[PDB]
Amino acid sequence: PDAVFGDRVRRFQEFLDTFTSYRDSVRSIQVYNSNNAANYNILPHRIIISLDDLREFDR
Amino acid sequence: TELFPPNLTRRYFLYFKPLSQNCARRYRISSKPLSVRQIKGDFLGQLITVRGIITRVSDVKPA
Repeated sequence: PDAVFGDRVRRFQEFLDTFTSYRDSVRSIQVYNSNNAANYNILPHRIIISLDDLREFDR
Repeated sequence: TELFPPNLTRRYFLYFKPLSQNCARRYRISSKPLSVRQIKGDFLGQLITVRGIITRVSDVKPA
């Protein structure tokens, strides 16, 4: 692939700032689900990407 | 010459039985009486008990 993969990789460095505010969110939702499952004696994998973090600076 | 497949001479079966007593509160779940409603997930290929009301009883046929 180099043409069909290049703007993937250039995005692969681009959108990592578009989850500066979600890279906390995506791990905080599982660390207790990993915790409570080890001490029982639950949420799906939802990563809401807003428009705002992908329209202010990528066209 | 053909040996017996192991299914020929059994004349017996197997069974299983889980637990929901204070041994679950001793130290550690797989036998909470879940309903039918929440069951479609990773609970496919496991051992789960479910309560209910039995309807549509067929007969006994030789398999």
